[PDB]
Amino acid sequence: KIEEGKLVIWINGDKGYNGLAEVGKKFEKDTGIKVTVEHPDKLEEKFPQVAATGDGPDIIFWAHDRFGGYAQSGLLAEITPDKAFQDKLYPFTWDAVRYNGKLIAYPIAVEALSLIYNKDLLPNPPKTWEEIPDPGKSALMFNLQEPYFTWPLIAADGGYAFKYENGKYDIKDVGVDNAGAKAGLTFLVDLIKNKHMNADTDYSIAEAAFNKGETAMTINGPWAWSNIDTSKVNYGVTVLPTFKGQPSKPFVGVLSAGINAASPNKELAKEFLENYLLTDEGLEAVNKDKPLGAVALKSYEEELAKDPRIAATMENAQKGEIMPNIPQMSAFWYAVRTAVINAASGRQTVDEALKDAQTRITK
Ligand SMILES: OC[C@H]1O[C@H](O[C@H]2[C@H](O)[C@@H](O)[C@@H](O)O[C@@H]2CO)[C@H](O)[C@@H](O)[C@@H]1O
Repeated sequence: KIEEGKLVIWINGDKGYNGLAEVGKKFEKDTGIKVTVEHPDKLEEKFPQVAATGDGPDIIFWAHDRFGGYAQSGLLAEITPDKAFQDKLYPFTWDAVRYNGKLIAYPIAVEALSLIYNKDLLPNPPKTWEEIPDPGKSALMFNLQEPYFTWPLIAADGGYAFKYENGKYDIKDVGVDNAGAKAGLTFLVDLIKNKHMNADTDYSIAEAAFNKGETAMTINGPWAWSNIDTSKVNYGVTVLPTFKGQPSKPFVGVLSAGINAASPNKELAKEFLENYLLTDEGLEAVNKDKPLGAVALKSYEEELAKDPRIAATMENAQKGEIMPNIPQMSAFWYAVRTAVINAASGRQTVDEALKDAQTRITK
């Protein structure tokens, strides 16, 4: 319903929207242009619905994987920073938001899942996945409803999204049905079957458990840290357990800011991002609300790199793989989500599930 003269930003609920709003207020003072920060439910799936008929927000925040599918539908505007601006952010972060030669977004931060453990309850964290299942429910709790959390275990011994080869992603070469993904999932289902974990554990349940001091371990991102801080739990962040000597390989996501192609405030959006958001102060404001992880801007990243928790995020990142941004990621996530959920709940076996996932992605 139009939108000229003001900015409407969409960012997920788990990130620093109040922090981003302080940035909005700084822009506002100087420019006179109102900045509105919203966090709707399932904005990543809702963007395409609204953006298609020239609606929605001016700017959108999300991990880079969804962006390539957005780019291909003609929903994003081309971002055009000069080469001097480009030199401020790490080159690999620019590579993430590069679709078909064109920059479709500004890189903000690098996110990776880590092992979060209660130091008072468990002073020394388990080095392997196989030493977790012990006698009773005594174990870890993490979101099992979102494929993003169980991925690290599945990829650990061989699973892969899309075969990466010669710069291209073999879309017809999906690897969720090999023996590495089958072992990862069988291990997870065995945890559930042997009752050390519940199949309905979601984000909120898992978070509550750890913040209330009911669980000694959990798996989460840099955005989770704020909640644990206020909860007063003595926690440490470290590397993901190994599975059969192989490190867990988490999917590396780059929080990105894309600009709607229907937005009449294209230059206002551009000015907010380069002059206000992507500065030391800009990123500091958002980081205070809920941590971002490893930031794209070198200057602020250099200060942030000595923090022990960021160090662990990075180690997990370099042992993982950057997510593909192509348009086949959307269907990839539904296939894996359905596969993990079915298998854990007893709808079908590990072999049945994964085969179906493969088949639906390779169609
Ligand atoms: O579970 C699949 C889901 O994974 C990623 O979503 C992450 C997101 O990037 C993180 O920043 C954080 O919000 O949590 C999400 C997990 O619920 C992908 O970005 C997303 O496309 C995909 O659906």
